[PDB]
Amino acid sequence: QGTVNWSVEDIVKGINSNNLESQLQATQAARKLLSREKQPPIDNIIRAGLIPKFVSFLGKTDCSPIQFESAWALTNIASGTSEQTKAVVDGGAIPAFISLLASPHAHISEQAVWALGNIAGDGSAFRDLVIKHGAIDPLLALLAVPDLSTLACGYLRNLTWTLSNLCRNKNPAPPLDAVEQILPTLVRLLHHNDPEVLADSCWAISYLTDGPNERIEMVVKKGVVPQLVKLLGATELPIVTPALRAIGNIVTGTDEQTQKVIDAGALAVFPSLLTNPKTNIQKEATWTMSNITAGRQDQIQQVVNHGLVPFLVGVLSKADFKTQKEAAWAITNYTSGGTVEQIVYLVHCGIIEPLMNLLSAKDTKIIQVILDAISNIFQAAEKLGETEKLSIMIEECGGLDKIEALQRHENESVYKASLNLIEKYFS
Amino acid sequence: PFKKKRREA
Amino acid sequence: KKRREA
Repeated sequence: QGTVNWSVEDIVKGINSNNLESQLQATQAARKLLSREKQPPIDNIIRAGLIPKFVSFLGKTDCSPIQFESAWALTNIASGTSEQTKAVVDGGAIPAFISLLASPHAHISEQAVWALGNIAGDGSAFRDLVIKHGAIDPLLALLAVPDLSTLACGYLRNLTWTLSNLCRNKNPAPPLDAVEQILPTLVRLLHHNDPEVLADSCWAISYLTDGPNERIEMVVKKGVVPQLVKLLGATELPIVTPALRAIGNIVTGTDEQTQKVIDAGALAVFPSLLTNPKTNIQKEATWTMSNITAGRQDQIQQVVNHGLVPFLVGVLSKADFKTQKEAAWAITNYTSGGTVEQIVYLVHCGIIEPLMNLLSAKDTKIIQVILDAISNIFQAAEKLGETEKLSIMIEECGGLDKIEALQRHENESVYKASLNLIEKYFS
Repeated sequence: PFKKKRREA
Repeated sequence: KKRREA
């Protein structure tokens, strides 16, 4: 009735009055433009000079309503482009929002957490500035209760989201000492039964395990892999997605880190992941399988044992093309590091036909990966005195018509590997 | 997960 | 042999 749909000039007139109630009503008016318009005029607000007036309102402890309205307006400006977030930061907002974390009003401390999450969420430099101003200690103090379930749901969701933005981004990664302060609380949110807190917790763990193997070790050492694998089997796709990403990041690390996810039973979920209706899940699960078949021979054997090779044959036969490209990598790694027996098993599962169908792809990376696999399969045929059998299989399915052509190919790596498979086998 | 979240409506 | 995420 009163503060609905003012113009910016009226907002300025109100904020500039020497009347705290008039400042209050024009702030609430600004907040409603910024929360109720799709396409809010963030830029006009900034150009009017209002950010530093809102930042000074954060400090009016005497008037908790204008604290809230300005905290809400600043949250929404900081949710915009990086130039918009920067205007909020340049206005002095970080330390003001950090003091508001101590507020006795929950709705105000919650809004301060939400604003700091938008600021941290902009990128590495603002993430690291928030840490430097000391946000971590009072953020974690807000979770220092015996049972998390006594906290309001939206409140705990906002905190988890902000903590996860403090773990996010990678040129550079968050300081080690920040990560070590945050990890124990993150392990605890990972056992909290609310799907949105579990989702954002797994995203946090996924950001922290992307990077060098030393970062992975610090997560894996906290003992979280079995809880991650349990979230991997959830029915909520927004949980399964970052749980899979975090697991996938872990198998890019050392053979010992890889074995922790095998030991926790991750491979039993892969039948469902590899046939998942959501193509992004299939893509990532196949990426993750490709890093497992880059493992040791005894890790290759566990993929075999769990019945997964037929699934990789299936995904190479019929998947979205980027999923097939990952299955191609999984095959090359398996054939480059597997025993001869493992490799015979692969051929017995029907690998040859779909491997050959992919040689008609117009993408040069995959063609090299596949020729690489052919040559590894042949080497194990060499070791067996069965190169005869193998060439017939390839000729019999259309392999030879395809490999011939790649002699006449506009890429050095391609025509060399193929004109050589011909010169050595076809013959 | 959207890096930045508006508080809407 | 291992490949990190894009």
